[PDB]
Amino acid sequence: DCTMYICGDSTECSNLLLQYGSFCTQLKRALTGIAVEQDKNTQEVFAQVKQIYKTPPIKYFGGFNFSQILPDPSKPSKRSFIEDLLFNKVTLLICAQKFKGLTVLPPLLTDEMIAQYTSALLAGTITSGWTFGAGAALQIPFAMQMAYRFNGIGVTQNVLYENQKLIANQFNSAIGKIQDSLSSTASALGKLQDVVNHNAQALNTLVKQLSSKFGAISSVLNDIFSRLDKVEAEVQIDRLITGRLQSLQTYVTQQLIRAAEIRASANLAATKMSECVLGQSKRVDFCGKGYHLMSFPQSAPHGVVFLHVTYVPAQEKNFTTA
Amino acid sequence: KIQDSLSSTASALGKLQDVVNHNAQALNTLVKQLSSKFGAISSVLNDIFSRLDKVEAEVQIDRLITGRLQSLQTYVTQQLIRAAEIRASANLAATKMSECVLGQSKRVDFCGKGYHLMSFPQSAPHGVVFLHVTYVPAQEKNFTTAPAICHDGKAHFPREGVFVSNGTHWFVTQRNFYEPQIITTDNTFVSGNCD
Amino acid sequence: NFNGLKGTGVLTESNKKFLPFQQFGRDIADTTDAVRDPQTLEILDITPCSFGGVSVITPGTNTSNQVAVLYQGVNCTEVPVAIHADQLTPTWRVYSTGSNVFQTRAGCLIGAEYVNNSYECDIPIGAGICASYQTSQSIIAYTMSLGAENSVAYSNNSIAIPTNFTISVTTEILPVSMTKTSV
Ligand SMILES: *[C@@H]1O[C@H](CO)[C@@H](O[C@@H]2O[C@H](CO)[C@@H](O[C@@H]3O[C@H](CO)[C@@H](O)[C@H](O)[C@@H]3O)[C@H](O)[C@H]2NC(C)=O)[C@H](O)[C@H]1NC(C)=O
Ligand SMILES: *[C@@H]1O[C@H](CO)[C@@H](O[C@@H]2O[C@H](CO)[C@@H](O)[C@H](O)[C@H]2NC(C)=O)[C@H](O)[C@H]1NC(C)=O
Ligand SMILES: *[C@@H]1O[C@H](CO)[C@@H](O[C@@H]2O[C@H](CO)[C@@H](O)[C@H](O)[C@H]2NC(C)=O)[C@H](O)[C@H]1NC(C)=O
Ligand SMILES: *[C@@H]1O[C@H](CO)[C@@H](O)[C@H](O)[C@H]1NC(C)=O
Ligand SMILES: *[C@@H]1O[C@H](CO)[C@@H](O)[C@H](O)[C@H]1NC(C)=O
Ligand SMILES: *[C@@H]1O[C@H](CO)[C@@H](O)[C@H](O)[C@H]1NC(C)=O
Ligand SMILES: *[C@@H]1O[C@H](CO)[C@@H](O)[C@H](O)[C@H]1NC(C)=O
Repeated sequence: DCTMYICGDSTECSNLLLQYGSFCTQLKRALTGIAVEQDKNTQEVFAQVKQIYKTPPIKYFGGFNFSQILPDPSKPSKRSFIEDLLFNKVTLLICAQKFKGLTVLPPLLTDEMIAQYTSALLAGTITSGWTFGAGAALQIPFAMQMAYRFNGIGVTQNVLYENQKLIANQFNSAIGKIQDSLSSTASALGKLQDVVNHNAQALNTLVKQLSSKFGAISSVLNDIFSRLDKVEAEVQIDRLITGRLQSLQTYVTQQLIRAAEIRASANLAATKMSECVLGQSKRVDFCGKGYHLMSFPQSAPHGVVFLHVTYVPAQEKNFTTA
Repeated sequence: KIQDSLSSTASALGKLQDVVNHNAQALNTLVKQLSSKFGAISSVLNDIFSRLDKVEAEVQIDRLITGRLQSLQTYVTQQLIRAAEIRASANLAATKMSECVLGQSKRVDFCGKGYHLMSFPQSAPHGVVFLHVTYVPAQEKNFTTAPAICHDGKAHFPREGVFVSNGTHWFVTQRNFYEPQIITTDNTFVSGNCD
Repeated sequence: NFNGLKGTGVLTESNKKFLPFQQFGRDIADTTDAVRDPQTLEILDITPCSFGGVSVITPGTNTSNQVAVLYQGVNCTEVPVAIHADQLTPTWRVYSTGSNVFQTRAGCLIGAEYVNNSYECDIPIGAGICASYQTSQSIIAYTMSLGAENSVAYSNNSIAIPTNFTISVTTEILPVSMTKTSV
């Protein structure tokens, strides 16, 4: 807020603020543009589907076990088993001292709505392949669908059927290793941790900046009137308004830099979900490390987590060629 | 229908209209922002020199130079921000022309919604407009499929396509268009027994 | 003017635990937030009244002349505290204990009736609430709809194959440059 931050609840300063005038209004339109954008960054990623699919009750996908990523109806929140580990690993009177016009607006999409978009992506990518992202969704057995993911890598489809049981075990084993890996350490979620750390630290310096004299006689506005003659007191009070207006300016400029960086990262998650999730990518080292097969999305606070499934050649033998 | 879709609603071109609406809004604030006083006697620049002598006139004139010198710096900084996000959009339109227009794109949902065929560029004031042409499957049916076929105690796999059956006997088709074909040694390759 | 403390703000009864010679109350921003009243051992915390951001929901001026008011992050029974004159700069008292009040996660808005169907979002509110001007015309507030529900009949021996195609042409607009300026 313009008026309440610098000399809130003091009508003898509010009229002085009209001297500068349209300086603070430029700040409101700058901060309001950031807030509207944050509601579009989330829309571009999770809202790439025109339908809300849901998985059938039967959970026999040819031996593959998807129970760790599909939603759990037992929990009050319809979040999968993996998604619960993420919500308890990101740590966010602190907001009670914000009577200076500083507020934290709520996001347009509640966190129980984003989990519905993510559950639609998963339930449509295991029963219909990639065909739901380019037209009408067409069903296909999961056992046969994985045969056209090998066929795109360069390996014939007669190797999956002859090794279907072994491949299912390796997929199931690696999907349970992620659960323990996340709960083992705490530095894996670092990318989302400093996003909220930077915003919390930026506001803190803003609040502490109004206790500085700015070289004047006194920081508090009331005693300046009672300790200086009225003929020259108006010089000192505007000499203090400049600091509280420049300080608010540096905060806004810093946010404009951060918002562009997040915008460039929200445009990369939209591509990573269009190409890796809704199809198979031939770009190397884009959707993982190796030959790409498929991916699964998960929701995290102020972010998104992918689960790339790749193909890696095992032990080799020398040969002679012509 | 492209001509009539644009000519009906005028809100389609809002991506280019707000680019020119923002630049005009920034200059208007800059002009209206020199009517402030910054704690001086008056905003008129030569009224200070015609009412005060040289010894306290410099206190007032300096209070006005730095005030006006700070509204220019703010204006320049915002332009550096805006120019760095128009450039991030001119590097996206320079890629759509190199890949969607000058070739056929396999990246999905990059040059349209569907299977990309070919695109055409058109020019708009302070922008570019692409006309993507895509391919979308129409009504479909559903059949019964089988991973392989055993004939002489040996499995058979499709070279390119799927196995389907219309109820009585089987066929082999494409994956993106129902064109049934008869099973033949040409269509299939053999690998191992069928147990 | 509590022993040389000057400011503005309502005085409320507080129960913080001071110490034998602790008079002032200092907050994070180094501003007074508690004072020991002279002639008494009572402690009072200094805070403004129920305050925050006031937002106005409206269609175009030409379409209609009706508005709805949303108070951000306030208990919906703490808004009618200031229904008086010469107490507030905003004296529009018919909007405080007025029309159908509905409480959201971002405060309660007054002047819009909550329907319990679901459409697309027209004017965003927050936490999954949107508002629109439908029909007899009045402003309504509903919950967003994510889209049409669907289900795929999955099976382990069933496949679907298209038998026809359609061709569509789509547009896409991108800015490439802006105006050049010299000063
Ligand atoms: C599934 O596809 C098969 C193969 O097309 C269908 O069987 C076919 O049915 C037609 C209709 O009777 C047969 O055509 C007949 O051919 C004889 C040949 O002399 C002719 O004299 C008749 O007048 C008639 O044209 C065709 O032979 C037959 N295919 C085979 C291999 O025998 C079948 O009806 C389809 N099932 C469904 C449910 O659509
Ligand atoms: C998929 O894997 C999960 C483990 O992540 C299996 O759940 C376990 O099942 C065994 C035997 O049924 C129990 O002893 C464990 O207590 C279960 N663990 C958990 C965390 O639920 C699940 O059974 C597997 N899917 C199928 C179809 O068997
Ligand atoms: C595939 O769809 C096209 C239209 O999308 C069908 O073409 C139409 O056929 C009817 C049949 O009398 C004509 O009246 C229309 O004029 C045709 N449309 C156009 C644009 O020419 C076509 O018949 C369909 N094919 C199949 C096998 O169903
Ligand atoms: C009046 O407002 C409506 C939208 O509320 C708009 O469609 C119409 O063009 C406006 N008329 C004017 C600005 O003359
Ligand atoms: C508002 O206050 C009432 C009175 O205690 C309470 O029942 C209600 O839950 C409050 N609304 C909130 C906390 O959103
Ligand atoms: C929907 O209508 C009103 C909306 O407030 C509500 O009180 C009522 O119980 C609801 N009825 C049904 C059938 O959902
Ligand atoms: C498909 O799954 C059902 C349920 O397990 C099973 O009874 C049936 O035999 C399966 N079909 C094939 C072809 O394996």
